[PDB]
Amino acid sequence: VEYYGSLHNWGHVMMANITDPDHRFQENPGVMSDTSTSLRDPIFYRWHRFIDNIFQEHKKSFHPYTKEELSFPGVEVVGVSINSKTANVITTLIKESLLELSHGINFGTDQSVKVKYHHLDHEPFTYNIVVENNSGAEKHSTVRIFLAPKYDELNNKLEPDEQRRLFIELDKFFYTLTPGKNTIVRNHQDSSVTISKVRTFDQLGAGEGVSEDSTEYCSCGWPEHMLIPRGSHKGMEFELFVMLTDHDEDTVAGLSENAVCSDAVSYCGARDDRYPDKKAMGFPFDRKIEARTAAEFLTPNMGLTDIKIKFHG
Amino acid sequence: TVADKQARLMPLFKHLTALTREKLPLDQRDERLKGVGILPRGTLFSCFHARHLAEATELYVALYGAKDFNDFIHLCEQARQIVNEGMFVYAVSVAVLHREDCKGITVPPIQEVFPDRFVPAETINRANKEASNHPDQQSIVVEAEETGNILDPEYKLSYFREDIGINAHHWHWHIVYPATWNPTVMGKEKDRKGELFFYMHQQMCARYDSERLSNGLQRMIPFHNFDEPLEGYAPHLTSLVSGLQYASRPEGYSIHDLSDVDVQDMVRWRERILDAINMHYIVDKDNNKIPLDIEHGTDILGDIIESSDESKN
Repeated sequence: VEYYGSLHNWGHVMMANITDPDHRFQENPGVMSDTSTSLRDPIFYRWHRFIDNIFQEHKKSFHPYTKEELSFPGVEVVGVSINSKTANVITTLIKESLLELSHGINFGTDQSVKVKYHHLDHEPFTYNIVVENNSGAEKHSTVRIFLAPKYDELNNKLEPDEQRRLFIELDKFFYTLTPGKNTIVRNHQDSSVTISKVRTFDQLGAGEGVSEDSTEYCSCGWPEHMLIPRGSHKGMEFELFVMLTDHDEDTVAGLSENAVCSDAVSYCGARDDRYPDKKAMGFPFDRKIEARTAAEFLTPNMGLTDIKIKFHG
Repeated sequence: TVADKQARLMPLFKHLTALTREKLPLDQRDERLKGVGILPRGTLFSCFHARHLAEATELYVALYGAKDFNDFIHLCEQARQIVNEGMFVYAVSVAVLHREDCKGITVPPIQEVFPDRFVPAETINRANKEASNHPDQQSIVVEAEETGNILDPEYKLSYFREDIGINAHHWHWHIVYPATWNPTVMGKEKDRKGELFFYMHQQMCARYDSERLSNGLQRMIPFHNFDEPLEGYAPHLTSLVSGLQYASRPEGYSIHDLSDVDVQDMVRWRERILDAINMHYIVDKDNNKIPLDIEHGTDILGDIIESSDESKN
């Protein structure tokens, strides 16, 4: 603690009281001070990228991944398709929502005071992955799905090294494949990254049965509306990456609980449990990629499908 | 007697400047000083600078080495003629303090030896002037207090900063604990000199702060940043020995590298020291680590910071 200090945290503090470092003027800190508010300030990203860089240097020291590490033999990914209103296109729009103030601020006479706000949202979609299981026996695979932008700030260039920073995790799940051709369908709603639902103090006033675990309960998980980027009206092109890995390798053995807060494992982890995936978080993206193009990187158990995200004004 | 010994040493030091004129026709004559013979007489002697300290140390050693008191007087007599006077006073005082022949030999009061350092130039040249103006045995008295517009509130502190006793003490303290002190040569060691270095200076600062508060001024702030410009101060001190005076400094210019050292190096040394404090150990020359023990730690740090000859590295 004393040698290394606490760089990240101090960064928030320093930025937060930039206005009155000395404390003379007696002013409250900015949004950077609070975990609830900090994301709103654009500075947050600048600082976090800085810290991310630190991690990246470490990652850089590690050697790259061989075909051996990546590949899952006998399994071949034939194709992926995303089903929506229009195939391979996801539509995003703005939706109005209301928040009830009454629990937080003194209501007085009023039954409820609600504030209406708008947020980004997207149409529901599903993925269909065709996989060929060459082996004689049934295999178990972890399907990993990521999304990365096709376009750069110059022109269209799928340079996998750069892509590593950009790739966002859509979903991670376990599936069993029989021999022969298999089609695995997964719905966006199921996404491991997102929180399925946060119960309002009102719902909680009654008593439901998602089960009963805690601060993470409905709270944590990334928000569902947020699952994909906004895209543009034109329909921005994004690479859709699906990779299948050997589950036997990926899972850890141990003895933990009943079905608990695991919906949101990708970012949240599991309650009182070890992180369910052996692979480094962000794999295969975490280490440096030698290839000029992403396509070159692909092994047989990987696949890229280009889809479009189009925003609706 | 020892008091007769006083009466000789005091006129040894009385009027330093004019006892120069080396008056030894061949430079080689004092092989005793062939190692030194670098800093001329008129030049100002720096208590801080390493090269100056080295010469001073060399001088003291000769004085310590002196077989007997008589021998001590002799080398001193003759050495004074050739070495810079400031260095000489420094070396002799150290010798008088430590060397067993000298108990009950006080030194000539520093203020009295160099009145010009204690009093302002105006009362130096007024007094000198009165001496010349009218020759007469009669005594001359000059009141140093002056009359002037007192623009800077720092002036209020002058009673403390300018005090004759304080300055004298500081001179003496460095003499009792010289930075150059080599315990092997002397054989004796100064107990906890590093810690004392820390304590004495800390007290001076602490006492200073009490003055500011008494004044209604805020506590002094540390000169943490090398970049910041310094406040100016004009001493109004002359050095009679020559025409020269201590150069004044006005405010408002950032820090400049000297041929001897660059500011960047200073910053380095600080980060170095901070690290050591942090990991709780310092590295010796041997590349061994010594712990900053509770008992030992301040002392070790003091030697390194000052730094003394004692510094582990």
